[PDB]
Amino acid sequence: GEFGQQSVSNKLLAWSGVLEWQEKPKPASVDANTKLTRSLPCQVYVNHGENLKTEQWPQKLIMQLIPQQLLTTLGPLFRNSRMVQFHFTNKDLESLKGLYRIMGNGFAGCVHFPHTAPCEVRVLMLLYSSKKKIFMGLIPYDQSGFVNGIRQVITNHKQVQQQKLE
Repeated sequence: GEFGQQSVSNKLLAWSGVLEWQEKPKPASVDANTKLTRSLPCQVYVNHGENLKTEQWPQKLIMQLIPQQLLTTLGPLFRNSRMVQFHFTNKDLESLKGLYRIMGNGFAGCVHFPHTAPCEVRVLMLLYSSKKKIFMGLIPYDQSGFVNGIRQVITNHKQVQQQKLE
């Protein structure tokens, strides 16, 4: 009965991109209305045996840091998702540590594939591994459902709908 081994052992580089995001308004400029845009180049690994259709994947993605439990609240729709491992390189040290700071604070990140080529994958979710101290992203198998679902959630938050918040 030999079947059921997760082929995450041998990791294949299938794509590399950079996440560009809004940094926290830390004293450096006007701060208030200034979008400090920092970015970390990531190399993304997949599992062996399969392949990822990364010819639909750009090398710059807009990543939005959002509360981890907000994702937990969305949950079931992305129960089955493929784990893509995001290995970052040293570029913005402030932002690297602050990304580490922010995820550790209780964050995940919305990886948005620009509305120009949202071919299959339109939004992807970044999370932090507490054990591997690296970042991992998940490609939900309900891609459009994730996007609309997360958008309604973000709208629910910004419109001020008092629905689940400690």
